[PDB]
Amino acid sequence: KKVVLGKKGDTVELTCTASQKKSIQFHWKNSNQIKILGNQGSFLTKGPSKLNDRADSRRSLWDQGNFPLIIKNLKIEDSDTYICEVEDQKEEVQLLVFGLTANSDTHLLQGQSLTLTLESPPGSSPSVQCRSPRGKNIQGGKTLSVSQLELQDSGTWTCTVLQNQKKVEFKIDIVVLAFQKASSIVYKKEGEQVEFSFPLAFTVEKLTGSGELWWQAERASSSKSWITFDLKNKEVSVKRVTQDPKLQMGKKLPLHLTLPQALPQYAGSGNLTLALEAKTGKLHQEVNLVVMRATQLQKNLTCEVWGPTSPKLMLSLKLENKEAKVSKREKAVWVLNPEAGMWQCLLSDSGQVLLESNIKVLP
Repeated sequence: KKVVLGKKGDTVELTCTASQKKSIQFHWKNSNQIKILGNQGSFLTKGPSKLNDRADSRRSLWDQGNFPLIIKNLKIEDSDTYICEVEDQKEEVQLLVFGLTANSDTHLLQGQSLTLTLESPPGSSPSVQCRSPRGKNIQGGKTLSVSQLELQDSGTWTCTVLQNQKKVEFKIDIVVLAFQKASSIVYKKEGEQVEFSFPLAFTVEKLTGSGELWWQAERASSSKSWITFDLKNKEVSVKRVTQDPKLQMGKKLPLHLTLPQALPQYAGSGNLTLALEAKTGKLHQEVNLVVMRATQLQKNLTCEVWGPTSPKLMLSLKLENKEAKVSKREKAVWVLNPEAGMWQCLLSDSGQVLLESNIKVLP
């Protein structure tokens, strides 16, 4: 019969009319033959039933035949078969509520799984199709959880509680805090003052955050090299550590890991781990630095690219004027015997020029 679904605490309207359309007697009673609410002229009445003061009917719409049932603050335990005994007939209506919910709530950063458990009348079965704000028609049973949340899954989802030839949609909001970059990469040359940047997405909250950046310098296994920082609102500050190079950091939230001069030994990978709280987790975002050193020995020259280079790239040295004085696939090429010209060292991959470092020859 009439199988209408509802949401917890939401409300729903049970229909009930008939021919004759005039203000006549009517009475809503649940399968337990208890009278939800009834009438006696304009005077609207209710029953002893648990539903009592949360049920209501529209007296205005009464004149036009409707003897509607409005249930406010939907209690899960409202799931029943109500009957609207109007002028010589009975209307059977089963109202099955539901309630989609995530327990892992407040301040979700990356990865940290999301879980969606469901409430439903003891004896009926749902199915949930959680459509994401972007793609993935993730679906499951009385429960379905999103694995490790990746940025783009931030927003407003739309899970659907299917039950019967009826279905009830649900709008849950899920925002993934995180970095706006995976592997940042900077290509510089022996000297060029290096800068790095990893942004977030504003937020407030109390006593909330600090971590540090770790670096794997090329060859220099001499690790444990780092910089530590504490954050609070639009305030950042180095906890301590740095040492080794003169890395300077900002006072302002949009973090700028600064590297005074791009010296050759400062090339390699790095992980900048951020970890705040309320209900913690730890963000990560990769960092990498490459260096190029164009320097003529004596009357003969050479140049080299250190750091995270690809076994797909090429290096080349030419005097600009004419074409390839030496082309190759490695990080330490040489050009013995150069001629006057403002020479260009080139690091790339495929075609688009990565690193370019100019230098002149004398005779």
